[PDB]
Amino acid sequence: MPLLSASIVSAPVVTSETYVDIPGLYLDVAKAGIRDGKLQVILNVPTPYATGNNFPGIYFAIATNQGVVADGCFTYSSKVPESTGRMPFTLVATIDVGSGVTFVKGQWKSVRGSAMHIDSYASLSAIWGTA
Amino acid sequence: MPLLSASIVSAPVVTSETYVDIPGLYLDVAKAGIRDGKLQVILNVPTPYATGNNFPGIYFAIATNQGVVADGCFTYSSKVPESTGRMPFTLVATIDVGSGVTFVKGQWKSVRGSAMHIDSYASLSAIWGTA
Amino acid sequence: MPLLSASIVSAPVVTSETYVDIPGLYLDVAKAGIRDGKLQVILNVPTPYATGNNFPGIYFAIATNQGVVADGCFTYSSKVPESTGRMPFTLVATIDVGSGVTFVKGQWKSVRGSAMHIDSYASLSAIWGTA
Repeated sequence: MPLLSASIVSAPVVTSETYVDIPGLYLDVAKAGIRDGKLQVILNVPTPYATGNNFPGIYFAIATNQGVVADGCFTYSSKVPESTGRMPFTLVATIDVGSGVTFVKGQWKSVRGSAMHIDSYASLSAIWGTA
Repeated sequence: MPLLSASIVSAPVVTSETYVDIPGLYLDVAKAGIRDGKLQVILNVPTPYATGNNFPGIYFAIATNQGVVADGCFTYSSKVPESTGRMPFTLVATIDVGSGVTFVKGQWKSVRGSAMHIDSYASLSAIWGTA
Repeated sequence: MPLLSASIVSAPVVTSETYVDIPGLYLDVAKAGIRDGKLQVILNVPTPYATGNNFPGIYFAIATNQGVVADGCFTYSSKVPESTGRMPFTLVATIDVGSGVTFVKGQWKSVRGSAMHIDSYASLSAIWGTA
C-alpha cells in the first residue's frame, strides 16, 4: 500500500523550546517494508491555536529518525490577540527512504513561550513513489 | 487514472449551522470503478474569507456518502476584523474505499453565523492507492 | 519516479504587480520524460509574510509553460499589522501533461504593493498519475 496515514483529534497542551513529537502523528516506514524510493509527506494541522504573551505561534516540523527535514510556523499579528484564532497549517516535504529513513513524525515547538493547542482533527500522510 | 480532481472559482455566499456541500467540490469514486484500497484526499481552499459580527470563521470538512471523515476551521483573532483577510485553508484525510465509499465532497459550516466566501480557485483532489 | 520535488529556504525580497517566478520552485517535467497523464502539484509556502502599508498580503500561483493553472492569496486583517505574522499557504492543482506541459513552477505577486518574504523552507511537489 503506497498510502500511509496517522491522525489525532487532540494532544496534551505543552510548551517547548525544542521540537517535540506531536503524539500520534507517526508513520512506521520500516514496519511497512519500505526501504527505497521517495515519500511525499504532508503534515496537516488545520485548526491549531497558540496561547502566549508575546506574538504567539507554533513551529511545526516533519522529522525522521535522521531529524527535521522541513519546518515552518504560523504567528499572530498582535502581541496578545483579542482571541487566539484558528490558524490552518500544512507542511509538505519529499524524502529519500534509501538514505536510511525508518519512521516519519510530526513535531512542534513554541514561538516565544506559547502553549500549543490541537483539540480537533490533525493528520500526517505519506505517498510512496519508486522508480 | 489514480489522480482525481474537481475545482471551482466561486460559490453562492451562504450561512449554515450545519455542514453543507460546497458546490462543485465533488469526486465520483464509484463512477471511476474504484471499489477498494485507499484515497488520500486534499481539500484546498486557499483564499476564503468569512463575514460576521462575532470572531468570524469557516469550518470545512471532507465528507463521503458515510458523512464527515475530517474537518477543521480558520477563525479571525478580532471580534469584527478591520478587514476580513484571506485565510488559506487545507485539509488532508485518508479513507478506506473498501468500507463502501462512492463519492467524496468538500463541505462548509459557519462559525458564529458567518457568511462564507469563495470567490477564486478552490480544489478537491484525491490519489488512489492499492496494496 | 512518480514523485517530483523542489525546495528553497529563502528568496530575494521583491515587490511585483505581476506573477513572477519564486526562484528554485521549479519542476522540469519534460526532462523527466513525462509526456502524458496527470500531475497533482502542491505549492507549500508554510511561513511567508508580507510587508506593506495597505492590508498587506501575497498572491501565489502554480504555473506551467502555458501560464497560471491555479492561484490564491493570504492577506492580513489590519491596514498595517502590529507585526506581519507568518501566514501558512498551500495551493493544490491537477494538470493534464498531455496538453503540452514541460515545466511547473511556483510564482508570486504583491497584494497592494507588499514586499514578499520567504526566509525558511518552502516546497513545490508533484505526483505523476497515468491511466
